[PDB]
Amino acid sequence: DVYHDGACPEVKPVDNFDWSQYHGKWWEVAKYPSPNGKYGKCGWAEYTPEGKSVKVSRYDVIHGKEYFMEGTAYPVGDSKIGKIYHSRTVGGYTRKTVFNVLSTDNKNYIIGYSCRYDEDKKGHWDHVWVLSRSMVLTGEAKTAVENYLIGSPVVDSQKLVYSDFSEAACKVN
Ligand SMILES: O=C(O)c1ccccc1-c1c2ccc(=O)cc-2oc2cc(O)ccc12
Repeated sequence: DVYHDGACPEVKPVDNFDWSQYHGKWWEVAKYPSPNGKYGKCGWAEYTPEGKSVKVSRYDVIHGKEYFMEGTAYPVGDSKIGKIYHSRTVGGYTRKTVFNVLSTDNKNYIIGYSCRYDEDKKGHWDHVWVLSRSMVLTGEAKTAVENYLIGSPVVDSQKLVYSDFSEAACKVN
């Protein structure tokens, strides 16, 4: 997540999201950076049914160590509109965050986005992520993704960090 002044932007989620396709493993090929240098060029997400929700298990190798973050996702309203809640509870503290699917073809890629207000300054914290069923995007999908990131007024495509899944980035020790 990245800081910017002002209110979160207006965003239009996709309206033909297919919730059935929200399963298995997806590689995180691009994302914004995070503060305190805490990121990452080797990461992925796995999705599993948990009642009406999906359990979102995210794995990352950052500076030689494994990090794990789990949470539950479920639609805010109609499952076709990609406006969704992520929920994570640790001890007595739950955080619930609306995120948006900004672009998808429901099978090779998902581009997601979330925004939160800085309770301090008049500003906000943004995050963009790009998931892909293949480690490397190619073809139509790569075209659809580059077009979207380039056309989109919401995404700052120069702040994106790209993952290589290289031997060096993915090594734990
Ligand atoms: O997984 C999280 O930590 C998270 C928390 C709040 C909002 C979004 C996410 C979340 C992601 C956060 C960072 C990131 O690099 C990738 C994320 O991917 C998600 C994918 C989901 O389907 C559903 C949720 C996420």
